[PDB]
Amino acid sequence: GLAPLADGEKLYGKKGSEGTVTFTKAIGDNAFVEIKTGADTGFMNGCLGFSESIDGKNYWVAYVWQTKKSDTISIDMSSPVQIAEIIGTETQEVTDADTIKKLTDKIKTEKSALLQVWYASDKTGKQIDPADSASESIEVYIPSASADEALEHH
Amino acid sequence: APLADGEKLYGKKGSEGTVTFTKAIGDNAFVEIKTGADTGFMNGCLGFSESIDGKNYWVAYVWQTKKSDTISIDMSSPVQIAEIIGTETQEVTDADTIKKLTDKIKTEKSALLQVWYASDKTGKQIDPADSASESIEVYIPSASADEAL
Repeated sequence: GLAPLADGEKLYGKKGSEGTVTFTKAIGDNAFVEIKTGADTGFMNGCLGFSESIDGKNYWVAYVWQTKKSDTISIDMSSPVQIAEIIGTETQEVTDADTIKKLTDKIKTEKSALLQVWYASDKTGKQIDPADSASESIEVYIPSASADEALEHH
Repeated sequence: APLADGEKLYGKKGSEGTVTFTKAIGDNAFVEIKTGADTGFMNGCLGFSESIDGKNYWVAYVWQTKKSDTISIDMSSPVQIAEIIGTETQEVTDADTIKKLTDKIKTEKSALLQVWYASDKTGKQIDPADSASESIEVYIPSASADEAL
C-alpha cells in the first residue's frame, strides 16, 4: 500500500493549529503526504514527526520527505530516518535496532503526527521563508479500512 | 534572564507552527509557556533551516519545562544540527559549519515553534503535545532593550 490511492480510499487527517495532524484511527504502516507546490517553488523538504517515551527515556522520531513538484509522497512508517533520545536539553542519536523497532511499533499505533515543512527554495535556488509559503496546500492521509483489506488479501 | 512587558517584541504565530518577527531574531529568543493544569512535562524546539554551498541543513534549539515559565534560548548554542541528504540525515559536528549556520539564523525573521512531547502529572503522554499548554509565545528583546548592551 505504497501507491497513492483513489479519492474514495483516502482517510485524511485533520490539521490542528500548530503543525499537528490527527486521524480518527491509528496511522498504521503507510502515510501519504500530498503537496501542491507554489508556481515558483523548486524544492521543499520537511517531516512527519513523533515522540515516544520508553523505560523513562524520551525520543523524537522524524520521517523526512522532499519534493521538487506537486506530488504525493508515500511514507513507510517502518522506515524513520532520524531518531534521537532527548536528555534534558541535549540530544543523542539512536542506532539500536531494537529500540528503533520498538519506536516504530508504537508510532504505528498513534493517531496524530507533527507535520513540519522545514526548508524550501525557489526556481533560482533562493530560500523561501517561511518554508510553508512555498506550498499552496499540504495534507496527509492514510488508507481507508477498505483499502487496507484489499491490500492484504492480495 | 526574564524581561519586562514593554521590552518584549513578540512574534506572530502562523497557523502552521511558524513564528514571524518584524526584525531579525538576533542573539536571544525567549519561549514563554503557560502549562495546562495537569501538565507535568513538555519539550520541543525552535527550528530553522539554511543552505550553504549547495548543502541543506536543519537546526533545532531544544527547550523543556515542568511548569509555566520563560525559557531563554541562546541562538549561538543550537543542540541538534543535521545535513539533510535526500531523505537521509547526517549529524553535524564541524564547529565551523555550525558557526556559519548560527550567523545566518541570527538574521532570520522567522522560526519554527514545535512542541514535540508532553506528559501529564501521572507521567502519561498528552497527545497532541501542544494540548498540554494553554499558551506558547515567543519574543525577542526590543531595540531599546538591546541598546542596553
